[PDB]
This record gives sequence, C-alpha cells and structure tokens, in this order.
Amino acid sequence: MDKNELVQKAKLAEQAERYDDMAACMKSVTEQGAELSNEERNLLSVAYKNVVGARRSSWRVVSSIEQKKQQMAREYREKIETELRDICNDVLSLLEKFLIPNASQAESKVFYLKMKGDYYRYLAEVAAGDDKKGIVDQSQQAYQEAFEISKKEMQPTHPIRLGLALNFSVFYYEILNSPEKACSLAKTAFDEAIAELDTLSEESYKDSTLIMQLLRDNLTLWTS
Amino acid sequence: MDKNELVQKAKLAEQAERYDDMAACMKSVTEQGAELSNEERNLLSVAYKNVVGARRSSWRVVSSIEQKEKKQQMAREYREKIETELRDICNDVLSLLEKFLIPNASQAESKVFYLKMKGDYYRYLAEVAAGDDKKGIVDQSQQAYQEAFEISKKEMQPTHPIRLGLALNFSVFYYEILNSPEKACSLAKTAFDEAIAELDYKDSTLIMQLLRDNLTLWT
Amino acid sequence: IVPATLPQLYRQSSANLL
Repeated sequence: MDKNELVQKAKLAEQAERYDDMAACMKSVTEQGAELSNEERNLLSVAYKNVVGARRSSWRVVSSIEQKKQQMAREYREKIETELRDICNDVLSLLEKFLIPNASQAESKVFYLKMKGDYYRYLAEVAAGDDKKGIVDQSQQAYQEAFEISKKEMQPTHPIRLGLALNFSVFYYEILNSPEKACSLAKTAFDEAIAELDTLSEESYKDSTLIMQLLRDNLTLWTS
Repeated sequence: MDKNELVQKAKLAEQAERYDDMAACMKSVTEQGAELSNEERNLLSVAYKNVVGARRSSWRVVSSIEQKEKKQQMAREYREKIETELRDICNDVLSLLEKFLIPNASQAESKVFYLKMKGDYYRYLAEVAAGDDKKGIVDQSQQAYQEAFEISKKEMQPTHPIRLGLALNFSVFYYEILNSPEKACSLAKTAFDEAIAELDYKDSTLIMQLLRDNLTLWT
Repeated sequence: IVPATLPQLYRQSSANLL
C-alpha cells in the first residue's frame, strides 16, 4: 500500500522532528511483512530511539527530583513509566512478529537482536522488583545471541559489531552491576578493532572510529 | 481537581520538557475561573508557546521542502496535516483567552499580557491562514496588539518587560504580516529609545538586544 | 533567517545517539 509513500513520509517526519509520526510510518512499513531494506531498517530504529528516548530522559529527571508531598513525582513517574513500557512492547512486538523472522542477512540478524537487547534493557531500567529478573534475562539473552553471530560473521571493525559491544558492555555495567565483565567486553572490542585498523577505507572510517572513541570513554569513565 | 496540585504537576512537566502535559495541566487551572497569578499565567503561556512552536517549526521545514514531483504532492499533504494541528492549538488558546483569561483579568498588567497573547495566536493563524479568511484573521491580530499597545502606554513605564515584549512582537507583526517595514522599524525604534532614556530589573535588557537584533536585520 | 519574538526557547554512552 505505497510503502515508498510511507518511507518517504517517514523521511519528511524526521526532517520536521516529528518522530512520533515517523515511528507510525515505519511501523506500518514493517507490518506489511516484507523484510525491511537497510534504509528502512535504520529509519524504524531512529524513529523508535527518539520516541522511547524522550521517555527515558523524562523518567530520569522525575526520578531524580523524587530522590530530593513529592508523592506527585512518584505518580507522574508511574505515568511516564507506563508510556515507556508501552513503546518498548511495541518495538519488541515488531521484532518478534516480523523483523527477526524475516531477517535473511546476518548483519540484520545482529542489528535486530541488538535492538531486542536494548529494548529489554530499557524495560529493565523501570521493572517491578518481581519482573526484573526475567526482563534482565531476556536482554542478556538477545545480546548474547547477537554477539555470537557478530563474532562469526563480521569483521571487528564493523560498526554494528562495535555498537553491539558498546551497548552490551553498558548492559553488564549498569543492568548487571558487573564492572569486571563490562570493562573486559569494551576493551576487547576496541583492541580487536584497532588490531585491524588498517582495513578501514578513507570514506567509511568514521563509522567504526566514532563507536571506538565511545568504547574508550566508557572505559575511561569506568576506570576512574 | 486540586488547582495547586495541577500547577505543581505543570512545573514537573516543564522540567521534563513534556509540554503537552504542561499545557493539559494549565488548561484545567484556567477553566476553574480562578484569575491566574503572575506564575500560573507564565506557566500557561510557556506550555502553549512550546506546543504551537513545535508545529510552527515543522511547518516552515515542510514548506521549505515544497519550495526546494510525487514528493511535492506528499509534502503538501503533510503541510496541511501540521497546519490543522497548529490551527487547533491556536483556537484552543484563543478560546481560553477570549472566554476566561481576558474577562476575569482586572489588573492592567495582566490585561496587556493577555491581549499581546491574543495578537500572537492570531499572528500564528495568519501565517497559515486560508486566503479567504486571511483578512479577518490579520484584522484580529492587529486589533489585539493595538488595544494592548494603547493600554501599555498609559499604565506602564518603557522599562517594563511586558511593554517591551509587546513592542517586539507587534513590530514583527507589522514587518512579517503587514509587510510595513517602516512601521515595524519605526515602532521598534521608538520603544528602544524610550526604554533607553528611563532605563530605571534586568529582564528588559534581554528584550532590548532582540529589538536591536531585528532593527539590525531589517537595516 | 526568522525574526526574534517572545517567548523564546553525568554517565553512560550507548549507540544510536540523539
């Protein structure tokens, strides 16, 4: 039903900073059932990252003011939390129903499994103490599978492989409270990527290099 | 609901940069009939400023694409959708102002501020106004601005920030919508010069640079 | 260029920036 008209309208929304609209277009494109292109793939992700990220930022503000009649903050934080769980469940619904199953290329399988690890990580950050274990399990399980595949099929300099390391390391350090595992994951990714630094083209170097600078900062931050 | 709890909740939303929530809180407070305090009035204004301003910015962008074949058809389709949201938000504010905020207002300082808001919200409708109703909408913006302008003159000193903000906005109305640069330039210069002479609060200074920035761009 | 009008507007680093 004019998927290009939606992929186009989605591009128009991102330009106008209307991510909620952009998400509505990309989700409809995903719902068709045809495997997404690498360009649609990245539009659906940017849309959802901005929509859920607004909620995460708001929650970190309302939950920081809660720390310092503040019962109102707890009520609002509950609100924002419901919006955030709803958006995560959405993305995860798309992931299980269409994206992961239609993923033919390995690079997309890693990109999608990483997204699943991130969206469960966002649910973990706001989880009821009871539900938290299961949700943490789900995130780690998704990232571990993406990891194994990226190791097998991608070069250490691949940005999807490097971005997976960055996010999986931040999951261990914050979600799992494991500094030794998180630092080790980030340092290996950086080291293996710099072992093969000669491979990066003049045109495509910045894509992996930017992520590497980021692995280093987390490591610098976590070690000091 | 509790009007103060809603007022508190609006402060939380603003800190969180959740304006649609902020606006929903402040709209309810105004509906109660309580005259807004110089704090509730600011909160209602900031919330709505940011709601409509997001639409105003997306409009300019989606239009710009139109001036810069199948895509052009789709952009107009998007431009019209954003226009409908923008009109809707303006009409909301205009209903509050006309129906509650302006009638309840007793002090002159508040009345000048509410009449300036009515001039701004009609100015935003004029920017996307359908050609048929375009003259009526501009008439309404100008009238709101002029009425506030005269009252400002007779009740405030030039240094007052509301009087200064009124001049800035009313000036930009003349240049952008009435295409009358001499008025807008002349009107803007007079407020600055009057502001410069009394110059006796540092919020007014912020406004003077904005007036200076515009006479300068127009220069 | 648009003319000026009033009013006017720690830790962690993960991929897909904003």
